[PDB]
Amino acid sequence: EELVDPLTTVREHCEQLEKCVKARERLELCDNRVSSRSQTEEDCTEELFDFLHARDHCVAHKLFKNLK
Amino acid sequence: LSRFLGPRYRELARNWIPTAGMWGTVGAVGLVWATDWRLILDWVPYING
Amino acid sequence: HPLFKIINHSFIDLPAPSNISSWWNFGSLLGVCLMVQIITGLFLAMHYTSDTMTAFSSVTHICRDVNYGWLIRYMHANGASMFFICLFLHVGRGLYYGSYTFMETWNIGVLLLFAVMATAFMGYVLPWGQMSFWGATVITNLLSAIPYIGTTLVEWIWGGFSVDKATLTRFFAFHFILPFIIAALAIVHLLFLHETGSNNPTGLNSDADKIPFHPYYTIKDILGILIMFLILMTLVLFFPDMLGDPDNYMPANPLNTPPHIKPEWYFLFAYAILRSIPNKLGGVLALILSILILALMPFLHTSKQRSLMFRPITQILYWILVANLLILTWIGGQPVEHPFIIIGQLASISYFSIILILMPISGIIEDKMLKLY
Amino acid sequence: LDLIWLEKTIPKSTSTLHTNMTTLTTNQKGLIKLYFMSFLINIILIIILYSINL
Amino acid sequence: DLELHPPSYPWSHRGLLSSLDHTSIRRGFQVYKQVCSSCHSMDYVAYRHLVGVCYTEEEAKALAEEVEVQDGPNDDGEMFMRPGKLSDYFPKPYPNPEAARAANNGALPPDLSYIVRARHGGEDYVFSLLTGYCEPPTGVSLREGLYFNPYFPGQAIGMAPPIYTEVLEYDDGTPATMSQVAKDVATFLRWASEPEHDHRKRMGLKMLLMMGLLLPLTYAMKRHKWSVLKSRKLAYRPPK
Amino acid sequence: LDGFRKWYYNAAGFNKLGLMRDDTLHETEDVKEAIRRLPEDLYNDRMFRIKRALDLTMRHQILPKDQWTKYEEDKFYLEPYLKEVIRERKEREEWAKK
Amino acid sequence: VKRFFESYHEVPDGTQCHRKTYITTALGGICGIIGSAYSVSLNPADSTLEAVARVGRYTFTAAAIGAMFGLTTCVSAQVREKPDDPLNYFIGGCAGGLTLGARTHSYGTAAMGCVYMGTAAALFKIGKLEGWELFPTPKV
Amino acid sequence: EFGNLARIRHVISYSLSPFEQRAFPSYFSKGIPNVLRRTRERILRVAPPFVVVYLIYTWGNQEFEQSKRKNPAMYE
Amino acid sequence: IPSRLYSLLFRRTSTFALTIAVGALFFERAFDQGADAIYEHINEGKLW
Ligand SMILES: CCCCCCCCCCCCCCCCCC(=O)OC[C@H](COP(=O)(O)OCCN)OC(=O)CCCCCCCCCCCCCCCCC
Ligand code: HEC
Ligand code: HEM
Ligand code: HEM
Repeated sequence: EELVDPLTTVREHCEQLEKCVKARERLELCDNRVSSRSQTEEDCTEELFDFLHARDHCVAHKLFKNLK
Repeated sequence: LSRFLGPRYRELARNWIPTAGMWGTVGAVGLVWATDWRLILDWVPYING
Repeated sequence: HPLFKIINHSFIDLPAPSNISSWWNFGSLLGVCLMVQIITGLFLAMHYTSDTMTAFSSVTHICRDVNYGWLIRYMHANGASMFFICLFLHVGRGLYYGSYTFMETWNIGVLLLFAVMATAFMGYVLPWGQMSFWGATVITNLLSAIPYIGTTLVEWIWGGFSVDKATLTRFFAFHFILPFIIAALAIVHLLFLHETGSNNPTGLNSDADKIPFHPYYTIKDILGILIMFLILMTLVLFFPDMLGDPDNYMPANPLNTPPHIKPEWYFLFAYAILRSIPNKLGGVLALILSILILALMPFLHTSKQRSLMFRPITQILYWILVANLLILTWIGGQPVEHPFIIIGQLASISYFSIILILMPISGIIEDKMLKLY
Repeated sequence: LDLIWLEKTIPKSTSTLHTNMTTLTTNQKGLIKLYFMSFLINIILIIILYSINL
Repeated sequence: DLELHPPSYPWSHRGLLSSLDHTSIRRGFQVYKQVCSSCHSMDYVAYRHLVGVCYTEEEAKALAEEVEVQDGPNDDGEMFMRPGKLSDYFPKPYPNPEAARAANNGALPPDLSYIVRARHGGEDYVFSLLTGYCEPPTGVSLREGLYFNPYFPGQAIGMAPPIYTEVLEYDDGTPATMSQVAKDVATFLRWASEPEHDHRKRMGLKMLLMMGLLLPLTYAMKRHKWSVLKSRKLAYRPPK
Repeated sequence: LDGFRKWYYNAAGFNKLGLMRDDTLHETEDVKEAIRRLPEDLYNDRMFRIKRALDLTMRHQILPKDQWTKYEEDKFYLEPYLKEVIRERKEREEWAKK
Repeated sequence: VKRFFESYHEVPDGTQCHRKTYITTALGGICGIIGSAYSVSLNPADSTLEAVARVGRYTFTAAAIGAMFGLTTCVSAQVREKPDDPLNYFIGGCAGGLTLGARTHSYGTAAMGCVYMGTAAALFKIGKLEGWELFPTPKV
Repeated sequence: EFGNLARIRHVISYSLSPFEQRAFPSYFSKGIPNVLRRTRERILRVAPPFVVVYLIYTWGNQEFEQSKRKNPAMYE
Repeated sequence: IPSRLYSLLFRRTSTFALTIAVGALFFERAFDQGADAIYEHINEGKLW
């Protein structure tokens, strides 16, 4: 019986919002870009940091109500 | 300073100059000796060593 | 009675101006803060050990095992911060109201300011955290800038090739001994002020309206002491670490440098200036001048009015000076990268040009407007 | 609240706002030069309104 | 530097007059004892501290007598070991820094006694780091013994995910989800870095109350003794 | 320039305390010599005006607008007496210089 | 020289206040010039200088209302964290109303100004949010 | 000390006993107007330097961020 | 009214001190008790 980590359920519920899906779209393009260009040193951290910043901001808005 | 640009003021200084130099000299000797400044002490004819 | 005579002349009946605002409380607060620091420092000294193996352990033992030892330690740290807040507001009162024309009092003041900054620097070195060790090396290195005798002086102070136990122990001794010299210099400070009496915010001769001090400016100092204690205890009991550096809670690792090294909030303005000047020596000098420019201040007064209550252009220049002092405090915090650097360079240029050039020219213009010049 | 505050705010203020606006717009010298120059200003602004929104 | 800045979480120990949840400190101590003690040290925390926090004297001793400690010199002069005592500090997971370095692939697990105080925005950081082992994105590659934790400086922490859901079972039975475990250990580490958090806040309430009484009054006494002057009505009546 | 000087006179704010311009001068040695040479009535009005301004600054009040000091009305009484002090002062200085 | 003003809208509100305030200040100032011009062309002055002064007064006053509007709205948005909220603008519009009031030395005008101007600015925000079209092309 | 501080003449000075007068006469009655009176005589000299400090601080922050932000065109 | 008080415990300085000291002796009891009630209740369920 998988013990649901409320954090996971809150995480995809927060990824359903709009700033997270826009940053994920840049993340995808960014990662595709890095993937497409076989030899390059352009990482996706900035995009990824922006997506994680927005997502964990709205996660930390409402995470602790589900924790005993 | 207006008052200090004066004729007697200048005379006074000229008369005071020698004494001033003497005082700097005393301090100079002291510095050399006290701090053992060796750049200057090393040239001294006798105390060298 | 020859011991009570002093108090009667000085604390009980001294003729004080009737119209001095709450800013004149601040110096008395500084004296109270000094005692508070000394008292808390004494109760830190009964358990602190100035050994590099045991200094961090002794500080943690104070915070964890001594009864209310965390209270005395954080009272000491936030009282140093309160000391610098009251010191900056005292200096700002002296600059705004033309109190620097009491030249001997002003010079004993800037000597006290230098002594307090040195005491706080060595005290911050004392807990032997990561931040203390890298901070010490940094400023001790500042001395190396000296053109010829720099290296020796640095090594002397360090007491060895690099800061190590040799430093910590002598920094404990010097940090212990300097607040008593500060107390003696404060007696000379109040002494040179007793010979003149205080100034008033209008800047005029207040000899026609003076009142006693016991019932009028004593209860006022008691109220200011109570408000300062309220701010100090809400700094200690509610936001204790808000005025600290988290990296000081790690032990001193000579091998690694905490990346976000920065001087405490009060040294920042100076830090900015130092960083601004490209030349190392230049920075050190400018830094010193930053504090010393104040001493130089009584020779720059070119106005026929003592205070800035009736001087609006110099009021505007004064608040621009407070503004870019706050800017220099912010820049120090910011890391080395565009455009923080340029602001720092300008802010320092504007600071020195407002104090050196703009205020006497503005005072000449203000005297011309009143048909005095 | 009745009478003064609810009559000075909604009913009276709107009375004043306009009254004052008519006073400035209708206080005209009657001289032709002034009036005409205003035609000049207009041509200029309209020239621009077209220009910037080209 | 360029680093993800952990968000603000609605903790309970943040309330101006709010104390730490002590059941969470007990659970986080269990988390440290079963997971974090293998590599991290707690040199300035000893069992006695717990007494009066989340454990009783007898219980604490239970805890103490559940570990082994060296005991100075034998009468023979031969160092020996003894049942842990309420006066014993928490055991070293590595006799010397080198040991830890070696075992932890060159990484020195920092003493988690003051980690929360030593890390900027510690409580958050801790939670974030322990719960921030996300996959490295394209363009970044980490060597062995490294992990892409956005929050960790350099996003390359030697520690591996130290909390897998249901890593340990809470004696209280509260579901041991990774998060419930990270929140408990962040509360505990917080407590560790400031065992007096609760006691202090009490004084704070008291101080405010006192100032709230004394401050207003001192003002009335000052305004009494200053009313005299503040009502002075000067007047110049030259001989004329 | 005259209107801008009146605006600066209002912005300086010593007229709101009932002060004159010469009341606001910093008492240096020359200013105290000029004050000592004042007649008794002018000195008494100056001391009363300074005391009233100090009392108003104590209570953080100003005078009513009808009681302020009109720029046009302000009288530069100490000025005449001051010039002399400066003149005499300079003469003496020059003598010593030479 | 128009790609500029538009920029105000492009970046999300509450962000890059510097630009916002600069742009808003210019628009007000531009209006100031135009307004002074009509004010000088008609109801002329007495001396060239007197009129130059007017122009300045009107220009500055208008530039000010421009700035505070820009500053208040941007800051409110940032502080209130509501990137897109009509109220933010209202706070700003009110601010402009007050400024204007001060420059005219009248509390009452500030009252008139706070509500009317603010309401107007708020409506601008709504307008942008709801994609209201002003001066529309004939599409019948 | 007192007695030798200054020379004034014909300046009468009336006063009242502390217990005879209200402690906070019209404290909020005129206090508010006065505090407001005060703020309007000093706000134009004090506030605009701190306003442009706020603008420079924000600007610096933003500018710094943009400085840090990555230019995609850079890599090509 | 206070008058009765004043004439009895607040007019003679010695008595003034007496009332102060005695009051302070009890105030601590009351303050601590009242204050604790407030703090504990705020954090009820978290203590111990
Ligand atoms: C021309 C004035 C017009 C005023 C119109 C307002 C109405 C006036 C009539 C009604 C009365 C209202 C209330 C009056 C209060 C007191 C009087 C007053 O405010 O006067 C105006 C005041 C003083 O005027 P004055 O000093 O003569 O002007 C010289 C300007 N330098 O001047 C001011 O307050 C102006 C202050 C401007 C300050 C600008 C500072 C800009 C630069 C700041 C830099 C800060 C640091 C930047 C970073 C540096 C490092 C990178
Ligand atoms: C119990 C769930 C915990 C918690 C709360 C933390 N850890 Fe560890 N840790 C380990 C090692 C080798 C390191 C150093 C790695 C490196 O420096 O590259 C760490 C580090 C930490 C930190 C400090 C982070 C920082 O910025 O310095 C923190 C806050 C932290 N950990 C929390 C090793 C281990 C373990 C052995 C595999 C396990 C178990 C834990 N850690 C458990 C925990
Ligand atoms: C003679 C009286 C004093 C004594 C005996 C004393 C003693 C001590 C001791 C033992 C410490 C180390 C404990 C600690 O980490 O807090 C310390 C720290 C410190 N002291 Fe003092 N001190 C005295 C006065 C002062 C004064 C006057 C100042 C202010 C200028 C000051 C500023 C500091 C600071 C800033 C620290 C560092 C606090 C920290 O760890 O954050 N001390 N002092
Ligand atoms: C060590 C910290 C200091 C202490 C304890 C201290 C103490 C005091 C005290 C008690 C007073 C008299 C009360 C008052 O007017 O506020 C005073 C006044 C004064 N101090 Fe200081 N002071 C300190 C720092 C300084 C500094 C650094 C300066 C110089 C910038 C300075 C310059 C003055 C001046 C000029 C006055 C006269 C106030 C006036 O009449 O306007 N003080 N100080």
